[PDB]
Amino acid sequence: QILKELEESSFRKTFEDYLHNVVFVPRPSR
Amino acid sequence: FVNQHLCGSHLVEALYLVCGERGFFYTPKA
Amino acid sequence: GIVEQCCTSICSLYQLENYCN
Amino acid sequence: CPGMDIRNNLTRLHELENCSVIEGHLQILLMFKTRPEDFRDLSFPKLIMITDYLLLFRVYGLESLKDLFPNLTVIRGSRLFFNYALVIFEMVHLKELGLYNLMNITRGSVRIEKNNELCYLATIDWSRILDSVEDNHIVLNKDDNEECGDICPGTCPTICKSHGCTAEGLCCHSECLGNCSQPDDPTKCVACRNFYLDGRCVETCPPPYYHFQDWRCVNFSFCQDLHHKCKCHQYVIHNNKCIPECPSGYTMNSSNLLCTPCLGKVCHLLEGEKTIDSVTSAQELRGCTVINGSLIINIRGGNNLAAELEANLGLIEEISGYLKIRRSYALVSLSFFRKLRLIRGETLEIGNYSFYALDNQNLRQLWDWSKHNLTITQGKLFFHYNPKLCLSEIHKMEEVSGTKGRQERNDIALKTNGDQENELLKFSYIRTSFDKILLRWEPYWPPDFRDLLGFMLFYKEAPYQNVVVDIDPPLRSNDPKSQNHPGWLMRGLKPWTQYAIFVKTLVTFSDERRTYGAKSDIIYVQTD
Amino acid sequence: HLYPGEVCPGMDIRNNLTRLHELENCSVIEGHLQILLMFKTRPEDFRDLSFPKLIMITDYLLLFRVYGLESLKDLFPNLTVIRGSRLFFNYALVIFEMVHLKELGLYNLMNITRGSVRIEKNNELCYLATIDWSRILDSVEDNHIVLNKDDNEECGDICPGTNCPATQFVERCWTHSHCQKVCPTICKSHGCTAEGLCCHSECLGNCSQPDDPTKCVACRNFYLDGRCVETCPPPYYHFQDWRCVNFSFCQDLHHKCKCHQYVIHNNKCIPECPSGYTMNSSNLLCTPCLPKVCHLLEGEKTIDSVTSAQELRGCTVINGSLIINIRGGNNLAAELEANLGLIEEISGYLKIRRSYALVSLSFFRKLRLIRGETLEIGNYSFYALDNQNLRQLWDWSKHNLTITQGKLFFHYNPKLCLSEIHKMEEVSGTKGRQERNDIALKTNGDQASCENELLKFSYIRTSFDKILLRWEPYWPPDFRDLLGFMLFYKEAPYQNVVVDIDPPLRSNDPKSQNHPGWLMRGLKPWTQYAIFVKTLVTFSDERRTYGAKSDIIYVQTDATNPSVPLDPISVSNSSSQIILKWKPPSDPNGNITHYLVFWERQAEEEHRPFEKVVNKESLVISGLRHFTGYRIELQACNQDTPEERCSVAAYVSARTMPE
Repeated sequence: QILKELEESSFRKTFEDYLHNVVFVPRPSR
Repeated sequence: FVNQHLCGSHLVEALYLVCGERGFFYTPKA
Repeated sequence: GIVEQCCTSICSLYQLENYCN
Repeated sequence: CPGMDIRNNLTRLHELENCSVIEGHLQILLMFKTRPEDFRDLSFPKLIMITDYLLLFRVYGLESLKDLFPNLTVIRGSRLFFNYALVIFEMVHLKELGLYNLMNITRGSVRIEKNNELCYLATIDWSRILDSVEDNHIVLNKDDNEECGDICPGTCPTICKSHGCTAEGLCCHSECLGNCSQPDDPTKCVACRNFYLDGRCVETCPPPYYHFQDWRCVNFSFCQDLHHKCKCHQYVIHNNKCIPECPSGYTMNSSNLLCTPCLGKVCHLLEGEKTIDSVTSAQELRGCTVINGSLIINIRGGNNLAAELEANLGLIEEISGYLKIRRSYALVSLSFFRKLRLIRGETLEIGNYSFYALDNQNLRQLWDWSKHNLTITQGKLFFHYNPKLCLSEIHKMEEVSGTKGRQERNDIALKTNGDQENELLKFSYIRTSFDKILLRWEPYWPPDFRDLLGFMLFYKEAPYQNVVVDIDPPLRSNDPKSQNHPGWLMRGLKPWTQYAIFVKTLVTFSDERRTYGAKSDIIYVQTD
Repeated sequence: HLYPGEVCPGMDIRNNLTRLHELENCSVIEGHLQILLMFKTRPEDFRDLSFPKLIMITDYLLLFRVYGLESLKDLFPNLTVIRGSRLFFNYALVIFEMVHLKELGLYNLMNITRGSVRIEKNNELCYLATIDWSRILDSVEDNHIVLNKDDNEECGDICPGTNCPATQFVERCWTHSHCQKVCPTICKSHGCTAEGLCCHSECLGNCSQPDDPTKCVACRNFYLDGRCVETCPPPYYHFQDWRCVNFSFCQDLHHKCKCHQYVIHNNKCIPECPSGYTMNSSNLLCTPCLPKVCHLLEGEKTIDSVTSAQELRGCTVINGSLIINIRGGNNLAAELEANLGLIEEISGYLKIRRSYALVSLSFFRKLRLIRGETLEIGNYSFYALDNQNLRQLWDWSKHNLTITQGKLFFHYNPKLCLSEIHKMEEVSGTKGRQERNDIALKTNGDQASCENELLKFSYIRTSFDKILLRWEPYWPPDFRDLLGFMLFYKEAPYQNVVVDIDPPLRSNDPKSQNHPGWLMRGLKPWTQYAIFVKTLVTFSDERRTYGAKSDIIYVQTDATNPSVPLDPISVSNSSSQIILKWKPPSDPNGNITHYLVFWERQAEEEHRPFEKVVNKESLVISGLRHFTGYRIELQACNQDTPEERCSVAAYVSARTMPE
């Protein structure tokens, strides 16, 4: 019953990162 | 510096502080 | 970038200034 | 109207003066100083349809959206962020919907998260609007931290399948979708099923209109503009469709940019690398051939996109560098590569590999190797933690690529790959009772019978046929005439009792392709 | 007479009968006879196999899963006396799991000096109660005749009878021509001669001349120098309960194994010493321990189960090596320690391979010498492979160890830190011995948590049933890695020694009490508890942020009101005396300071005549009316001076005796 909880908790955590990754990038053009 | 791993809201409202109230430009072709 | 530098690493303020305007 | 991107101030928001239809997205965020009074004096209810998606993020003051766009009706879902036409996220003050007029997400789902003020959920169905209801992830809200008495704001027939109904319920036009201002009227559709042309809903473009971006119909002059204004995607025309690019094997026309067949599509990667994760990543390089670089993949899902994977997937058969896959949990096969025969591996997956495989748990198929061949120019094979892919297919892929002499010891994880076979031993003698079962069953012998370790009889009760004992090997030494049918007696059985019983074989792995051994059939035996 | 031909020892034969022909000229088996493990033999294999020359088997006859063998009159048509010098489960005839064995054919089995008869799982065996064991045995109370064909009554056991002495009103016979040597009541067990006179008081079964200790056929207990003697005096010694031997018997057989080198205790010539002894080899008089050396056969033994582990129970020294593939079993490390945790020394190497489900080897606390005399190949005195769940060798600060020779095979055991290796490198003292990937570093310690820090309690509150705790919020660098807090309580008043708690709100730290909390609810009062928490963090695909864990704490419960004074029995043994007796409360909850007794007359705030019973479980109530109804109240107390903590009432009634 373990690893099903291992994935999504990290995978929902994984979800949140690339949407953060398209936040910081357009701040420099410079 | 807040010598900490800025992750999520710790990173978020730091950026709302540091980029401030201009924030930055999220202008796709500009 | 900042998810590798502020969350995975720890940034500077200038790296936050690098990701200012 | 195109997709818009507003941050840090409400200034660019009144640019929405007359937009009746969005052909694009919307990404508005980072508004903490905004107030609920800042949104009461704000609406653009001309808007009916969005193609792609919406972003919602940390906009404060914001409480409901029936004020802004009570007339928004359809998300086409034409671009999906991680297969979402919407994620609502970290939305403080955001209390309710009132948005009854949204009718069809034709494509995609909605992930709902951290919207700590949300109510008004239960009385509205998902199969009505969302074709797929399962991929929604709705969490971390006021109604979730259970406080909301979810009603409709108000507290179409099924034959109106996609065309929907008008106000009185009559099914709309074949080219309507969702609603019609007059029942069964392409002109007086609310929305178009397939194309929009000239205040009406059509399916195809009557000529000279090109079937342009699957909802409309533009003449030759219009697409001709789209090329020349980049002097950005200079568009081309093929198959009565103005499109950004010709697909693979195609050559432009100098005159009308017809994607004519070549006389013998380089998707040169940014940085020589696409790290591949998503539906959002999947729309990008659809129909390519040349992968001028290496690729990294982590897709640990479970909502298996395998078909719509294969839609915007491999018409490639070339990789200039290596390949990488780590922790891609979800998928079972790799057959969906329609062309794939060559990887160079000139850029080495480190460990001097052409390839990387790690934590790929559900994978069972590489290919039908008889159908789908394989060629590796340079590099070895990192094969690790893939518990549903046997060493057989590995040694096939060693052989089909021909690189069997390249790889080294535990480049291929010898244990964690395939641990979760050809023969089947049969019960050469069966004895039953009301309380006992004695069996003799066929002798398996490996060539090196030093390697033979045991016979593993899985048994359990099963009156249904919807379906754990080691048994010793007999003495080989020769077998012209020997009952090396080994025996084991079941002893603790109740009268009139049904089991699922099957043997399996246990040997020692030699470092060759594994001499497999047997199971037995799942036999169903009832006592007296 | 009684000794015609060869005097042979015992024989044990398996899977072929080329070797059973050796009992042709063998007239005597000085030992036992076991024909076993013959699933390929047939009835044809034993018909042309007949030995009337073999007469006496001193210990027993054993049979064990011989297919095909049907009768012993086909094999040995004259089997008569089994002296029982050695006994299997105290049996002198062990017939175990004989398929196809149709009868005994023991029409002339007459005497057994010592033992009983084991007949088990012999699905074909008849002629068992007919060959009456009471006429053969001294003690048929210990016989084992079960699971046979004679038991489930289907045997057509026919007697030869379709001047023998008679005792229904029926005599007993052995053949058509063999009456039993039946002696009268005054001849108890010594046997008797041809005319029927009683022999000496030392004979057995038969004798040649009466009233003479030199003339027995078998002796009752003892024998020395042409005469069945009463005892074995010095300088001679007792031997095997049918004879006496001297010192040079016992001395020289002690020296011939240079194996049960014979020793001496209580004027005997015994093979090995009795309990708590380590011999003086000179006089061999069972010297006291100054220990169980278990030399394994061919220097090795593979242990893979508890049944394979119970075989060497109580060992200390191993003059040999071990092989280990123990992957499961019930009551592991407790059955395994009581058998094998006692083991201190190993001469040879050690092998462990693929031993899966085991987590801690701390229970071999004795195992502190490894000589490495036999070596695991690759110049190892040690082998460890694929031992997956193993996370503790030992507390090496606790367990010291000597490994004399060899290197250390450390391979594919993915749940142990290299520090425990570097502990074992240091504490066993072999750090400079191991060569290149004797220790496969990258195949070990890669699938287990390594919570390097400690969880520490910012707040502790207790009660009798409730313990409120606040402790350290651990935070990984990316705090999303923290997945839980894993409180593993278990009840332990001893300090020689399961709840998971979610992560709190990280969310801030100017002054953020994200000290996580736990209150317990169902706890036993006055009760101490091995409780230990651990941070649950995420194993990264890279270096995992390790985490913390609390120490095994031991917090005793508070002392509250004691339980009911158990069994109030008020017995009116007089007109004025009533003896009230009881048991202590099941929950003292604090040290029981005293007990309280009230009593009250039944008619036919106020003071009742009362009694504080201090640390006593009984009371006589005196000064009472004759034959009068009383109501008696009983309480217990676990606190005596400050505002007492006492039990509930235990009501009982007694009426005194009349006049």
